[PDB]
Amino acid sequence: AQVDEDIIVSKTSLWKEMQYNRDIIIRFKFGNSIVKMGGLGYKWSEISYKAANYQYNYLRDGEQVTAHTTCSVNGVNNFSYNGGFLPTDFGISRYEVIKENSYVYVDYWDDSKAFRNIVYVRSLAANLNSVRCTGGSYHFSLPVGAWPVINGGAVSLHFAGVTLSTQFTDFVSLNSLRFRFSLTVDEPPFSILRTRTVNLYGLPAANPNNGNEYYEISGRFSLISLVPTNDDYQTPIMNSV
Amino acid sequence: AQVDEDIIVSKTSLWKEMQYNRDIIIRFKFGNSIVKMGGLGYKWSEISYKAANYQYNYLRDGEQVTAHTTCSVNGVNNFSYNGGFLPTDFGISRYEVIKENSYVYVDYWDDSKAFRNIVYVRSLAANLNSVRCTGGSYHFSLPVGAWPVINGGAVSLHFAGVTLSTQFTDFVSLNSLRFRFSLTVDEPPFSIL
Amino acid sequence: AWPVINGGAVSLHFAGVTLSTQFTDFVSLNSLRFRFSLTVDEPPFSIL
Amino acid sequence: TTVEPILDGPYQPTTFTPPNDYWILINSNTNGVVYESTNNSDFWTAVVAIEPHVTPV
Amino acid sequence: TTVEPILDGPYQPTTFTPPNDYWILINSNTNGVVYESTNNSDFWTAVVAIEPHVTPVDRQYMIFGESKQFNVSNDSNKWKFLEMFRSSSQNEFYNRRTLTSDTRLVGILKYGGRVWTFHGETPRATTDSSSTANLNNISITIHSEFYIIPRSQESKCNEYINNGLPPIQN
Amino acid sequence: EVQLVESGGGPVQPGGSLKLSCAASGFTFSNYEMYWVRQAPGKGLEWVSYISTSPAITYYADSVRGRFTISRDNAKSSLYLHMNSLRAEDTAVYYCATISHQQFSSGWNAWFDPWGQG
Amino acid sequence: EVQLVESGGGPVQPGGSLKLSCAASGFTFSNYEMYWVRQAPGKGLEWVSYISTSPAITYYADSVRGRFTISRDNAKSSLYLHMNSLRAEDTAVYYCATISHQQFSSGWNAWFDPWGQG
Repeated sequence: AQVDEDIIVSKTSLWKEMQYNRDIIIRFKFGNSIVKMGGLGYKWSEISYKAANYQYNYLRDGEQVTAHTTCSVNGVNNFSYNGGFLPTDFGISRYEVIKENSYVYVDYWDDSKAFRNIVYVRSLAANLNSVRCTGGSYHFSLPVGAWPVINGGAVSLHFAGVTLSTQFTDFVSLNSLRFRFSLTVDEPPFSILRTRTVNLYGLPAANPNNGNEYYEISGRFSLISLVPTNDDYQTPIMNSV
Repeated sequence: AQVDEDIIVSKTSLWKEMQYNRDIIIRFKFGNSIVKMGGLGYKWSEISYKAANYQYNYLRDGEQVTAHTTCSVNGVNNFSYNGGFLPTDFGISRYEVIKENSYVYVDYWDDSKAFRNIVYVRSLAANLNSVRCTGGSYHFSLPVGAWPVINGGAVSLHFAGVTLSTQFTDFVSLNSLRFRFSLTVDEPPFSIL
Repeated sequence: AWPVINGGAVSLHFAGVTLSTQFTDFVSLNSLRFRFSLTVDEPPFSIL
Repeated sequence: TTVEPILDGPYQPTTFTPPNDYWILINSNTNGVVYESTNNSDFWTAVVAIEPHVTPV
Repeated sequence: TTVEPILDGPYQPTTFTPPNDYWILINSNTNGVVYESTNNSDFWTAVVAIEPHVTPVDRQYMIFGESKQFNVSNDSNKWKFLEMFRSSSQNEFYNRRTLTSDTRLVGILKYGGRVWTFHGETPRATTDSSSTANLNNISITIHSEFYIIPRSQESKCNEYINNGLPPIQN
Repeated sequence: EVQLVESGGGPVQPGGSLKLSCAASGFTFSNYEMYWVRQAPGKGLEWVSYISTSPAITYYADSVRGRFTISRDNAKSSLYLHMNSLRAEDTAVYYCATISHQQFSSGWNAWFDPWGQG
Repeated sequence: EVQLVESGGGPVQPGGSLKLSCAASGFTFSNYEMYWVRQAPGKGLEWVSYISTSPAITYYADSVRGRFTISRDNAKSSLYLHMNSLRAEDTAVYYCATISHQQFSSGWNAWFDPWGQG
């Protein structure tokens, strides 16, 4: 048919809109990919952020909470450096950094009641503690000359929003909750040593973990989902001991 | 506080689940960003896709439907070609392309009731026509030597899925419906001349 | 998410014996039939 | 996903010591000498490219 | 979003004809000749960079292919850049002065039918100008490494000459 | 591909006048020079005019002084010749072109075969 | 920064035996060579050892023949010298080092000052 059409697939029902006000500890570790370039081994084609997954668990009013998250970046600036054009010369065709323009995303999920009830939502607000992300050092393994080394990089995460992605594949739902954080740079500036670009504000992808297992953030988690729960009616007349 | 806590903001209410099965005409135009490189004018630092917005309307059983969409790409391959290293030499530090690996997204929305009723959802399915996207020709304005010209390029869009993104900021929800299309390449192959 | 049936209980209280027979495969076994009454109990059956 | 370049680049006529396990291929632009190698101790070598149909000179 | 590189890159010692409205800055790697400009018609100029504290000597340089001689000297502790000038094929090698510095940098440019070049002593250095007909059709050739800058930013071109090659912190 | 287009041909009264046009498409034509050459039987092609990045400087050949005149438009990307009142030797095919010699490296051919049909 | 660490020093009986070590940290130490030099009063520093990308090729100085011996451990990135039974002129500070000459272009100082403390 080529025509407008609506059918009812059921009749009315009953739903409440309950409020779940829990608290949350999201911990996540960045991911970086470094790749060579066909040659003597002085041109690095890519050093860029990459999707990094990580699982963990913790305690929250006793009930052990297992959590599984994956972090990535968006709006990433892409800088490039060319210390020289010879085969012997050193170069980075593209290295990723994060600035005020950039956002950082962390998908998170949990098998608790409050998170499992996030299928329908009227409003989802939350406040988080801002934290500092610092960049470690990376020795550019170079088969001649003095190794360049990258250093520094410091930013701060501020809360920007929460999102619910929902993929559909033949009536079944594959959902994912995501936290979007805005960035605000901070001293000390990062710099690739023995190189032109020095005293730049940002955070490169070379060594974002800084030797830390994870970057942690705490906060409160307010959910206003629409439960299917009854109101003790719609239940047979001999509903009793 | 470090403790659980619940309340109820409002008592129960009725909800019907219903099927809306309309036909849709999504149209969109890609976006390309081109930028020089500091130099004589022979090196192009970036020629990459960019988010392209576009608004229009059409007819659907008479009811004029106004539609507003923005297209973008993800999983884009990036080729770095270096013709020559001299200042005079022509170069493209990075040009984007789409392949079997890549996906192309198109965010779409509409103000008709059929779309306004998409806040909650229990299911969503759709089927779209397969279409071919062809590439134009670009004259690299080069201030010496023969102008290199790019040509060709052809892909086909197959349906991959739909998604609903829902940003939250203080009681008001910013929603967006996004169609994901998979790519299957097709002749003629593109070639920078 | 995995649905979970749980709970529900009754209590069998005896009320009256009669004659009966099991139609067992090999033979028909004459037998006693015990008719127990019922009594719903505390754990509220749910479809969690 | 980043793709390798099809060739490693037309680099420039410089002097250096290329490490092992690497073919160095050279295309000639002018006449005469194309390249020379040497350890400067017990091995010196050079080449010259010449256009076809040139007399003994 | 992509950012520009901090400088346009150490290109390689080539021969070509840079278009106008572009500073060409050069740093020296060897001794002696750094670069030469000409038009092969009525203008032939070259430079030689000499280490500080050198005696007056008639040195021999592979200039213009055919190796030619000329005098060079320096007393100051800063490097010296002696230009050699000629306006005809039959002419004396007018040894013209000069540019001195410790940055180890030199700089040329084309504008308005006039070739401009850095001159003097850092930090006091400046630019001077030379005139020539059909100047647009000149050629340059280099022997050490060199960058390119657009004309619009003399404010940092001269600062590069004062102290170029922004710090390489170890 | 690169395209040169031209126009202005036909019979010409000696002592007369007309205009010749040669526009170019596929290249920059600001960093190039442009000339003209008349081709005929075995006298052979020869140089006529010279324009190179407008220094307010040009040159003319022997049999073209005054009665030729040249114009180079970067905007329209063309050469415009105004022609008047010359000897009958001008019966010929006129060609516009420029050979470019700047050291392009390997990896891409910036090279023309720079000749309009005339 | 780049660092050289070394060990094995002190008083030694002539005719005795010990093991000297010089490990390196901050650079590749596979495409470089390595030397040893005894430094002492005004006779001046002298060449001792030579290993250069291990071609099964080595060289020794006059006074060190036999009773010195060398090893180039790429696994630990070090030079391991076994020392025995030589003249009392060996009283000195032993130094490990390598100077590299490959034409790195401008834009970044790939240069060492390549001397461990000894």
